[PDB]
Amino acid sequence: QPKLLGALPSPFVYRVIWALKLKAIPYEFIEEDLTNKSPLLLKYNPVHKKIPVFLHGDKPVCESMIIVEYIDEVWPQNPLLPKDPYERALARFWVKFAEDKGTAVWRMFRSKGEELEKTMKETQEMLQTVEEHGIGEKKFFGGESIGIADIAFGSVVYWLEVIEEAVGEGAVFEAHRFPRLHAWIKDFKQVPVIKENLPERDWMVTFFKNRREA
Amino acid sequence: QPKLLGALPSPFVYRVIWALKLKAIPYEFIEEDLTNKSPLLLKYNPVHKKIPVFLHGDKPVCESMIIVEYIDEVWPQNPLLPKDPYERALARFWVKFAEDKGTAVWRMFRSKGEELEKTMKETQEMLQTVEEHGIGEKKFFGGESIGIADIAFGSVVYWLEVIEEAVGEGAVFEAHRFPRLHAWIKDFKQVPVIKENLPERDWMVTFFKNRREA
Ligand SMILES: N[C@@H](CCC(=O)N[C@@H](CS)C(=O)NCC(=O)O)C(=O)O
Ligand SMILES: N[C@@H](CCC(=O)N[C@@H](CS)C(=O)NCC(=O)O)C(=O)O
Repeated sequence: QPKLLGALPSPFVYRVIWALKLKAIPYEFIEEDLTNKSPLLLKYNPVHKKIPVFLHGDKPVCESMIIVEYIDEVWPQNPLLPKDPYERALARFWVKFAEDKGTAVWRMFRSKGEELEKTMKETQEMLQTVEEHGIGEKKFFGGESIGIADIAFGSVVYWLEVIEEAVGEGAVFEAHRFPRLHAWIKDFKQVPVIKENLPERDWMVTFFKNRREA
Repeated sequence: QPKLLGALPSPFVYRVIWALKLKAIPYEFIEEDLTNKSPLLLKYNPVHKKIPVFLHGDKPVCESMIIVEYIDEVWPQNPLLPKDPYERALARFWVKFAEDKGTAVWRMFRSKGEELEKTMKETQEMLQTVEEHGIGEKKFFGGESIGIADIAFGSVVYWLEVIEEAVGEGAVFEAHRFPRLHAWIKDFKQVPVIKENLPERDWMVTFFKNRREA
């Protein structure tokens, strides 16, 4: 049975959890303490020593969207990728976008003064971009159903909502400024399997709140 | 006939050129001046407004390794990806690695003091990592033949060799310190189609040299 090494609040782990849950693939979750990384983690992710690590058979697969693509080839049911190659490239483009531009959300969490200033601005340009170019008339990035880009961005934007509250004056992701994006994240959290596997906002705010004060 | 928008010295364009050449796919190269970006570029890459842009039919495909994956699905001859899904994830892992860690090479080019200091150190840890974990006993990342990770890293490391000379005291990518990597880049440049489509080092050194002084 496949193994997922990770830890609860990680956006990168929930990407993998969602893909596993969406495909109703059975797995064992291996709780990892990063201040005390198990020998398993150090053996199977020697390059980055990060989680998630996905252990299928004895082979390890490491970066989270890499794992989602792996999971998707090996377990084709409930496709996270379109069949057309242009649509597939489009889906990958927005995953890549989420990974690169989404780093602003995570710098935000640790930023303070003018540094916090800039990442909030950068976070805002990311959203403006997606809001105008990213999500078409279709309900999800993936069409009528959740795709890899929904996974990738869904973790960026939901964690952003929470990181915002944890920082305080976060006038960043405002629903009336970015209505199409808020409609999309609202629908994404509304999907039964995402709904069932979605960390409760309040708990996370406090968690990242008490984490930021330190 | 497919269109490739780009400009000569760009590592990201040569990724696409190599994939096109390796598959003997015919295309038109559209020279782009980035200080004066054509309306075509602004229309088909509104999100980043960067090159390369690959125009197949009327559809644009934008980030360079995204384009290589597109080219590879649409033109399956001379496969750049393995058939096994684990090997495929492995190949993607090292592409992703090249893209993330390779940014050190490109910060180097613009760095000066302690800033240059750090990126040279970071560049060195990237190489140490690949040198020990990246390339197995097999000749290429892709096995007996060039794969996507060879493409991705091949552009990082060759441009690094050149950027090194352009900066001066670059004691970074030393052949005796990283012999397995030097064997690999040596073999990569030795491949007939890469050899034929490889910017001449001397010209590029000067180009990046005169570019750095400014
Ligand atoms: N898989 C993620 C990276 C995941 C990641 O960065 N995880 C952190 C915590 S969420 C970690 O495991 N270790 C952080 C460290 O030790 O530097 C990706 O797509 O790049
Ligand atoms: N496709 C590349 C990015 C290519 C890129 O950054 N190109 C630069 C020059 S090599 C550009 O077109 N524009 C730079 C700018 O205008 O900011 C990728 O894989 O991210």
